[PDB]
Amino acid sequence: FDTSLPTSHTYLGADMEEFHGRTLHDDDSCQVIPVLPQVMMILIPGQTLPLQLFHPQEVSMVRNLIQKDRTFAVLAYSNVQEREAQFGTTAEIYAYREEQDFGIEIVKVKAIGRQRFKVLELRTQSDGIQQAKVQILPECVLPSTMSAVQLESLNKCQIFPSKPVSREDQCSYKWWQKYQKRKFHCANLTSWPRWLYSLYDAETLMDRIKKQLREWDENLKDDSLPSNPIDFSYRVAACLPIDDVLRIQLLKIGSAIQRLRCELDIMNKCTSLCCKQCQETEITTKNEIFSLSLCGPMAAYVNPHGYVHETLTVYKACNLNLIGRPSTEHSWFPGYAWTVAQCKICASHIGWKFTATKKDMSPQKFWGLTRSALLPTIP
Amino acid sequence: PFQCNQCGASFTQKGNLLRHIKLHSG
Ligand SMILES: O=C1CC[C@H](N2C(=O)c3cccc(NCc4ccc(CN5CC(N6CCOCC6)C5)cc4F)c3C2=O)C(=O)N1
Ligand SMILES: [Zn+2]
Ligand SMILES: [Zn+2]
Repeated sequence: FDTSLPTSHTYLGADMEEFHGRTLHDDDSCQVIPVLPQVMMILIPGQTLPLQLFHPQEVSMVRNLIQKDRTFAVLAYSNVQEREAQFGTTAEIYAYREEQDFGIEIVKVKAIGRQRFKVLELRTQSDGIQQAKVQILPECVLPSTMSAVQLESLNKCQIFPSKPVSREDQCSYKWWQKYQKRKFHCANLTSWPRWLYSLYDAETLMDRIKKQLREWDENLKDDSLPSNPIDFSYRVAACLPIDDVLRIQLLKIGSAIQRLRCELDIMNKCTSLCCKQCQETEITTKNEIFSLSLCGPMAAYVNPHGYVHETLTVYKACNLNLIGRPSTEHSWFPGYAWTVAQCKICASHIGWKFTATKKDMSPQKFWGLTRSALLPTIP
Repeated sequence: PFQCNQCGASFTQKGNLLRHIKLHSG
């Protein structure tokens, strides 16, 4: 089906009281922001997080947070648990509603990462929620590499014409070569060639990543993937399956160009996926992962008991056993059901099988694999 | 009869559930 339904989380609720999001701090700051417990994942800025909180204390914290500035900390827990965190992301709330249900206090929340911080101290409060003294990392952008030695005479020959049509044979290599030769004409003053300066270019890395991502979807260049280097880098980082340590490493990166180069390197050096209790599995084909969502291959989704199963959508997978009828109670994708897919050796839960219901769609397949137990076994 | 959590499975005997819930931990 379309790609705009798996981004509003209609399984959670329909009548969400939304808010216009304007809440930003200014670089160097010492601000105390609340930390929601029982959440353990790395949140890239710009990524949506759906929360369904049941415990009375967390509900009260969210109720107080809505009235004040709607922001809370999502600490990027390292390999060590028990508050052993050093970095994290601030999440702004824009969706919120309560449902008495079988009378407890249920609150459903949707929030997106906004800024990046490093923690200084983690003062705990006797109420059950812990605050966090955090310093906010600035979003620094470096100037153009040619601007340092750009010739004064050669400044008008820098505004290139827009992209003609899109993704046509001989419409990329022919134009990109001319762009490289014209923009980096001052490279001959220095002792480095033009292609080396093209390696550290802003738009060039964007287009290489776009070319290597077009194997996943058909999104138009003029939209979808944002033109902003920062937004593009974060969006690309939030939609790739590798281990947490590399998410923390990518989050630590300060400049957009360094992050873009790191994303290209990892994207070239990743080949397979594997179970995280076993030796091998068949999902090894990383080429067959398709984005049936506007948010990319992956997004964050919440089950009926609050647990946030981040899910990777794949078209084929083996070494999994399917148990149960195709139930569709709390389906994340409205048209399909789920049938809980286990592992074939270690008997560990890995994703679901989204069987279909109608004719003119994918009658089967579309497996959604959870990130928790996928080990990117790149040889 | 039985239901599970975090994953959604179902088994027939209580002893089987005790095995399942431990596999989730490790
Ligand atoms: O695509 C998918 C697949 C993955 C996912 N997934 C699970 O991981 C799961 C676990 C258990 C049951 C189950 N099946 C649907 C279902 C839906 C609702 C309820 C009722 N609950 C009790 C009520 N709350 C009570 C207070 O606090 C507790 C909650 C809410 C049970 C139930 F079962 C699911 C379920 O579908 C999902 O959501 N989507
Ligand atoms: Zn396994
Ligand atoms: Zn289970």
